[PDB]
Amino acid sequence: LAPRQVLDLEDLVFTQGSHFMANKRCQLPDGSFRRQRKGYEEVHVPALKPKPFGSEEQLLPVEKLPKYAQAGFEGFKTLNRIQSKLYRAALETDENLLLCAPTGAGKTNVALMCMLREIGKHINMDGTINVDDFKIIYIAPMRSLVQEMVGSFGKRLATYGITVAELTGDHQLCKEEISATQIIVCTPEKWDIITRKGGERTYTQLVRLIILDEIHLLHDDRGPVLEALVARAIRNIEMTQEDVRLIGLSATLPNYEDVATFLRVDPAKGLFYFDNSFRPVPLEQTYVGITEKKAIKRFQIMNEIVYEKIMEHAGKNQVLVFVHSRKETGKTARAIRDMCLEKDTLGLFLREGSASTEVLRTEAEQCKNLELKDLLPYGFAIHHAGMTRVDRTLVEDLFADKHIQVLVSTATLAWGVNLPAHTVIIKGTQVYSPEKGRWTELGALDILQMLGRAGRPQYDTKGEGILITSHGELQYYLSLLNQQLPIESQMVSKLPDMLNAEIVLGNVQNAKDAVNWLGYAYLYIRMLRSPTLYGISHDDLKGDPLLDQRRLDLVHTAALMLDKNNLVKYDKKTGNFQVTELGRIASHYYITNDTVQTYNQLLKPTLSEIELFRVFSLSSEFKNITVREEEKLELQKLLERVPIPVKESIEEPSAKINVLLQAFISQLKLEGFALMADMVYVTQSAGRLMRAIFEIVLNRGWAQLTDKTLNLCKMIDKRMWQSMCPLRQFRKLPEEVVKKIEKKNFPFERLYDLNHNEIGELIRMPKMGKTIHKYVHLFPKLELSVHLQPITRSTLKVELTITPDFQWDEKVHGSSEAFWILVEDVDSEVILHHEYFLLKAKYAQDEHLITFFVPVFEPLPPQYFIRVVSDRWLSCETQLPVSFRHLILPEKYPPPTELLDLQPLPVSALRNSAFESLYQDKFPFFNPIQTQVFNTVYNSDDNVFVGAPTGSGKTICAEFAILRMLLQSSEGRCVYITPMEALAEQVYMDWYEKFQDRLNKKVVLLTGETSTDLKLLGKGNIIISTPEKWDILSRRWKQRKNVQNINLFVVDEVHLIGGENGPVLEVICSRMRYISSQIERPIRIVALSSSLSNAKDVAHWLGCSATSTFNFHPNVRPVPLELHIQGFNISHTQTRLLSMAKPVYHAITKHSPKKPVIVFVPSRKQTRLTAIDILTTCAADIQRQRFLHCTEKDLIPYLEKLSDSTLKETLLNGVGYLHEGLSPMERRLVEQLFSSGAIQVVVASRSLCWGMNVAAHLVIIMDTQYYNGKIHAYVDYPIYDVLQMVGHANRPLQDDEGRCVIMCQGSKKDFFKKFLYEPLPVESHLDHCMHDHFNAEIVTKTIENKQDAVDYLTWTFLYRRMTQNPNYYNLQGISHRHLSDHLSELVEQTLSDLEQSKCISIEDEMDVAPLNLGMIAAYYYINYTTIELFSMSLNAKTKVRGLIEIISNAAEYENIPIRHHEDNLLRQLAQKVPHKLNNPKFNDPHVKTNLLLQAHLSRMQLSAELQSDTEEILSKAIRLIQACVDVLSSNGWLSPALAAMELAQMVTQAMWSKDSYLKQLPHFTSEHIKRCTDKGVESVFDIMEMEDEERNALLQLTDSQIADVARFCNRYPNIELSYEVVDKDSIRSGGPVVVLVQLEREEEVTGPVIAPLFPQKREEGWWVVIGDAKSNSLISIKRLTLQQKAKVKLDFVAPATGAHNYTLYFMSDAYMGCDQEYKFSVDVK
Amino acid sequence: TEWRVRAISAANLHLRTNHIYVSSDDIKETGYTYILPKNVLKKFICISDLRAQIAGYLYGVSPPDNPQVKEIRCIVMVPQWGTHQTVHLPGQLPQHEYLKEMEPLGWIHTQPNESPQLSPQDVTTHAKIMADNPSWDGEKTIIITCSFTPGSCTLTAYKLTPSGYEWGRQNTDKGNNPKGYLPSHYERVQMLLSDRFLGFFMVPAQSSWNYNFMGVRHDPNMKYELQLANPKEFYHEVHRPSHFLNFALL
Amino acid sequence: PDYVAHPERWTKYSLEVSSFNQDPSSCGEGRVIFTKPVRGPVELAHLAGPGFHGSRKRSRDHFRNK
Repeated sequence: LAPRQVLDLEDLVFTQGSHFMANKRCQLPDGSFRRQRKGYEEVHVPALKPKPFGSEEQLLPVEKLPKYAQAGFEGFKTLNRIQSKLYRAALETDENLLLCAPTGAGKTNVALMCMLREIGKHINMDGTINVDDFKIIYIAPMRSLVQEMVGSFGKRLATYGITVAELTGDHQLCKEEISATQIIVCTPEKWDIITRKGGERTYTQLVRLIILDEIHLLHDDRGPVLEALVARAIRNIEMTQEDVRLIGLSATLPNYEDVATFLRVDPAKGLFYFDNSFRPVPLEQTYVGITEKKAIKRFQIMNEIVYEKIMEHAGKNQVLVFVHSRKETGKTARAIRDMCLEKDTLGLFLREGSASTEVLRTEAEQCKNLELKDLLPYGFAIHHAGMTRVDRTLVEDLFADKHIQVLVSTATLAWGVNLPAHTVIIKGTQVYSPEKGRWTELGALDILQMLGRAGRPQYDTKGEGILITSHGELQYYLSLLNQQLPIESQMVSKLPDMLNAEIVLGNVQNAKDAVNWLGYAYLYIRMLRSPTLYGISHDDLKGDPLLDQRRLDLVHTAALMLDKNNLVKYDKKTGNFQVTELGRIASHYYITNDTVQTYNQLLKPTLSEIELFRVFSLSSEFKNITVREEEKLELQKLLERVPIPVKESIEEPSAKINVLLQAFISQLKLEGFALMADMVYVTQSAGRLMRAIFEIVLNRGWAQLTDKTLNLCKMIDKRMWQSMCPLRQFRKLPEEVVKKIEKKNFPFERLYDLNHNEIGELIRMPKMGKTIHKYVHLFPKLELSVHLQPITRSTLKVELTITPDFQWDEKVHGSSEAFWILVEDVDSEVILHHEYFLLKAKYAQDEHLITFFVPVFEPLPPQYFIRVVSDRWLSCETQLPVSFRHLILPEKYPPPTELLDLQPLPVSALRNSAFESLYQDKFPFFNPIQTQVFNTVYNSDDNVFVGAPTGSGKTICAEFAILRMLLQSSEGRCVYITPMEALAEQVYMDWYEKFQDRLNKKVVLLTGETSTDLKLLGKGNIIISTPEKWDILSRRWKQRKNVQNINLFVVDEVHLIGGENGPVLEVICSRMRYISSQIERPIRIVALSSSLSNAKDVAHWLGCSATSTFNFHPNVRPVPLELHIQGFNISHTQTRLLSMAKPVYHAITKHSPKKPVIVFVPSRKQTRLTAIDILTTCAADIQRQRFLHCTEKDLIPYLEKLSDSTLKETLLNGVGYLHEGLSPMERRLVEQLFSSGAIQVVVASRSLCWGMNVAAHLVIIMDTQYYNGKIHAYVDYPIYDVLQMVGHANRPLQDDEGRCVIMCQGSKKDFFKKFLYEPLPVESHLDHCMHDHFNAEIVTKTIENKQDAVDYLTWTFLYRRMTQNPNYYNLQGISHRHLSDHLSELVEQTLSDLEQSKCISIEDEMDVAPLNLGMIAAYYYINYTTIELFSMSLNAKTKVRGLIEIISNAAEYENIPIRHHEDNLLRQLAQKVPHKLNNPKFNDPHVKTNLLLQAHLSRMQLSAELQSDTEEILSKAIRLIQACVDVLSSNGWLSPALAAMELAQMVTQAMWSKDSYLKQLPHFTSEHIKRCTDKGVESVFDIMEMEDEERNALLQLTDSQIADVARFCNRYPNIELSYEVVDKDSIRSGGPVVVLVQLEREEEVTGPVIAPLFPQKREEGWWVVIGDAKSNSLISIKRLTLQQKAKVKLDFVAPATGAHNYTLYFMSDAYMGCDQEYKFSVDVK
Repeated sequence: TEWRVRAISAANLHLRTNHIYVSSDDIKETGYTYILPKNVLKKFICISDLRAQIAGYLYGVSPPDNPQVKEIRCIVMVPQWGTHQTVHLPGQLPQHEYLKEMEPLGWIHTQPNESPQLSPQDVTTHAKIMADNPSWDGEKTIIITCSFTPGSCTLTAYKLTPSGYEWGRQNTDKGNNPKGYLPSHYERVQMLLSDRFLGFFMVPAQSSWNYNFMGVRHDPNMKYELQLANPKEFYHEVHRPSHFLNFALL
Repeated sequence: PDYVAHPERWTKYSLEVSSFNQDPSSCGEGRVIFTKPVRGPVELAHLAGPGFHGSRKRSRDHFRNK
């Protein structure tokens, strides 16, 4: 790149810092008489005459102010001059404002007006305000001012319902309280730390206004913080393209135009500058500089000057004195009083006004112990922030009411409370700065603030501000207060830290980006407008007008400094920045680079407490801290008695800071004024320093040092040693009570067992026993249980169950409690795995499950230790040893099949020309995998297993097998099984053209219905199916001959046997093997899978020989895969996604700039969010429309067919996105655009990984996790889904390689490193889901006794895996005894559960037979738990309301997702639905299903996600209701059965029972039904009988409308029922009675039911039922389908004797109002 | 009150683990051979002190191949306090479930100064433990002394002859030179350090092993229960709560 | 230091039978044999397997209409 030079930063650094002055000559004002006193030179300046009012300069009253902004202004009649002039800018415009006003002007009102405008553009009509739609940030220099502003703004805006809170200090991981408030007030560094954390985005998403109060602080040493904040804000504004208003309130100083440019403030429209003449109360300011340097005489002279100045005002005035020390206030007050007493004998009665009056008032309030008792009788009083208690709030009141005559106070009063005084005097001006280590001139900002209180705004006309300081070099205050001190930039000193923060945040990634970022800094503008002061020559400026060379040199120098400390990996050649974890920690914890270098050099895994304290002491934060000789005595005294000995360090500064930290932790007190100050400083630094050290050591993996650092952090936080009683952490307990416990050398663990009486006896205080026993159980405590199972020979899957064991108190514990989970080796020296555990108050007292993988090495360790350590509480940890004594590691897997180097097989290898024609167009040769497999898979006839990485073309091997089958047998039948339905549809679409068209062989895709499946299987050559459909089809394989005789059975993605829905695949494969064993004509099995480690087990299970097993390594893919993994060490998911947002675009630019990209995101909403973020990031760069390769004129025809606005807008810029919400046409259109090459990037949800039929050069996976509502936690992706996503990253024709970037949480990184590069090990989970398949086998008479079940278990893959990996299946040994015992126990346990539910009957403990519940469960393919629940809940009088609740409780709905924030929407819907459920848990799938079902019955319109869930629910609703009908009819309950039939028929039509039957008709509304009702039309039969013209006049009609209505009427059933009772006269008691009923429809219509709202296709099914309505008895039931003609006979036993009355019911499950009912009587003889 | 100087010195105890010398070539080939894992030895040295002896009971099992080799699988730390000459341990032998499979094999202790002979205090302690509990076989238990030398630590092992065992139980003198003490009492066994397997530690539950500072709370008749966890170093905070509490009182 | 005096005595250490696919007719070892672990009045037949045509006005009143 451009040449880079190195410039010494110290050369360009202004050494004086805040004391630097560029004014040089200082022009004094008009009145400048100088009065030398021969001891101290004095300078006097007079009050400036106020500027005369111009034309139309009247003060604007509140009446003229906007009405919505009038509230919050009570107590003020009209605005001030400055406030009035800025009224338009503050309220009528959103222009950025730079206000330069004299101190005390009242800019707070202008800020409040701006806030009022921001609120008023969120009025929300009838609603009071949009409180949660915006946020305002306030930045203030001092925390006292922060609190004052928070209080004032709260008082003002309480009328608007907006809460303003302050978040300043050491807050880390800030709670929701910041989300609750709208105006946040904090210090610049506090906001800088929050922004550095990387969680600022979720906060500032709604931020639209930031106020930079006292922005004239830029000259000070804290100026670089403000510069960085402003530059970051401007850069974010430009990137996100969201307008955020910046308003800076500044003092009247030169170079204000540079600041206005720096703030993006228009000089004509936003700059408002008012000279000191505009001050509301002009002041006569006098400056006193002491000439004499005699330190002893210095204080005497200063006190004499204060006294003589005070005596001038006498008592008819009010004098305010400011000091800069807590103890110096009383010293000054007493010294002044004593010298007034002794010098000239000046009595204090002069101060007291009108003699004794109001003296009683202060005398009454004189009863205080804060030394006010000594001064309150007189006019004197004190006011300090520290150690004042409530005396502060009373001295303020006394002085405010013009009673205190002389008040001496600290500078904190100037910010905290606004109490003006007639004259103010400032003494000393020196402040001890611990970071400087000496006495330094105090900040100009504080002096300005405390001098701006001269003169009451209402009771005074003149002001007198006297400033006492040294005569030497300290008269620059003239330049400050006389609008003569220019603002300079100090960013050169802290440039490396600011650059490192930006690099960590990702705002800059290269020297070019850093140079662009430097442009927004105030330093760049200052260099432009004043090159000479910063060392820039005029020739360089003219030859480089933008100072590009200077900026690049600065960037290069800072990059070199950062790289030297190993913070940023920076290569000079390309000028690119790489973020190191050390740099990330340094940026997050605001520690300098020198401190980071010291820590990196010193920290070792073997450090002890002594060395740890020494390393902390060697921090660069305390470099200036020295050891004062006066405090050396107390330092030595403390040095002798310390708990942690100090290594050497007799009197070095390191020893000083070390013993100071130890004395602070031990809550010791010290007698040195300076000593306590630097102790406070080192404590405040020590917090962050120790936190950063803990983070560093934790990331490095060291264990002992990690524990020691965490303990030290917690001890510093709690100010107590670990050896102390843990109950001290509760501040409520008395100190002496805990001291008594500590005196007894008694372990805290034993205190749990004792009761309150025993505790009181032991502590010897029976009264306090109850409180101690309450606080004991409040202490956090967890119980750990571990389930260990080995995955491979080198990894273990650990499931840690965490059960909280303490009472939760919101006052003590708070909203949440944090824990660290650490797993360590035997020596407890290496942290093999660590993660952050967050315990929430809502989910407290509930078991939490954590799953993680840990490695095991060749020397098998005896045990591992799992530690859960509280992040906050001391002495709160639990350690659980995980023993490996009984661990049996899995057998080492055999090497993968070698890829033979064979010349590729030409497509002409297929002897048949017709078969050649399929592929001769696609390619001339097969890939090496297909060439190697071809001989076995085509010429041979034996079973073959093919394991290859995704994208290797295993489907071609399947087609080879199919082609062999077709060649050998013309009518051969093949079955193809794919676990995913999307894959099945894709394969069907692909093979339809290949076989159905070119080869004229029938290809069918199996559907839900069994009859249609049977027809397709009968007439289908190639059958495409999912495991569940083929399972329900093949369960009765002994009856359907078509299932028995299939030539070929192909299983695709057999590696999904491990994942969810795997057991169904395992069962169907085992059943196919069993059938092949029986049928005597072998069914060839071809299994296609990913690279499997234990391919031998699968091949043995499926009968594939060793020669025919082809297990290839993952590195065999035709397109090599380049995989990169990135770890983000952020626990919070939303913050992690926000941090991942930009690295997505960076990876897109880096890896595949000009080639298609696919991005996988967890959720549907995140898809659109990520698409918009990518577009904004690309548009922020100059590229803008870079992802669109075709003209927009080409795009408009495609965009026309689209409906989603956001999708169309994104596609117009070259980025698309996909999710389930999009219509299938929309998804197909987007995929077509992506494939054609029009758009380069598409964003897809994780659930679409299988569905998509497109390939990309780059694939980016985001966060590899998704929220789970049921367990209220985040569960990572299954490894199979990750593999499927990776498989998309290959384009064999046009890509030489495929790149994939995986972004995930840091802990997950190791798991992906292990599993992705190596063959996948798959285990079985059939043991957990054994019940349903056992029940089906028992029903089908396959399992006739208990031994037959243990025989059936042998065919399964589970039996194969039990021998290889026993510990995974809770098996001890692999001996025949162990295996037989385990299998017998498993089968007995399953059969006992089956019998408990009355599904089966066990006779003589051996024989098993099915029962009605098991029979119906097998028939309807329903979990046995669901049918058990139906049997239990259903009674003889359940109504539809009960039926809906019972249905929604089915186990089929347990997997319905509970997405984030759905609880509010479901709760709102709960009111709308008719039948409200009592005690609803909204994080419960069953409640959600009930609500959605009720909404669907009520035809309510709701969100797209809820509609998608409703479709899934309605998928199974029909089978569930039919099962309920069969259950009810089994017991004989008539009314519940009819209610369930009506529930089915009204779920089909999506209406309630009370709704009129006309709701079924399409294009009918409430008024349409109302018109028909008035006429008399009540049933769908009436309109059919009604004349065309007559019915057309009744309602409004269109051609399409009336056509659809007529089409529905033709489909409406017109069946007629005629019944006959055989031998009515001759009926014998107990003898059978045959009732013959014949029904035939005259319409003879064909086609599926017309159910618009119901998603799937329904065939009408009827229920001929005979019962007695009088006794509510269901005598018999017969289900049938009409098929345009039927003849159904049902029989029953005649009960008792005599005449009986029966009611023949005819019901439907599709329509409403077509149900018929007949009554007949029979006689019994 | 030189505990601060001693703690500063003991902080740099990991360095000695870089080199370890084991006595050999003096042992008769007949008899058992004992194998010690390296990790437990390193941890034991790290948690020790230069001037105060510490001790830990040894539990082990012979490998299935041959019974002439003893593999020390565990080291048990018990509430103890030691001077520069001897270690005081509770009368109760450690008892825990994991110790059921492993037989006792003796004990291991450190000493400040390397000595050519075996300490008569060690002989007396071993003989008295043998007499008190018969679980310790006369020939299957060994004393492993890990003496501290400038730079490194020198391991060596000893066993008691029947004459030495007879003398030790009746020996009452605790001086450097007791009555009737001769080198025929002890014998040298062969010991090898091996990193081919890993051992573990068992430490007292509800307390810690070290009682040198809170010595008044140590009684020879005290009872304890073991737990599976690595021990803490000699100057760990929990081992000296009085130092932390008294400073707060200051 | 005896190690330096007599290095030969001391030794420096760095210190860092089943049967698958069973059927009811089976025999021999490896056959998994089950051993005890010693830890509807109404018949459902179907179980266990087996525009504007303006049609004439119906007789009606045999329907539910409720």
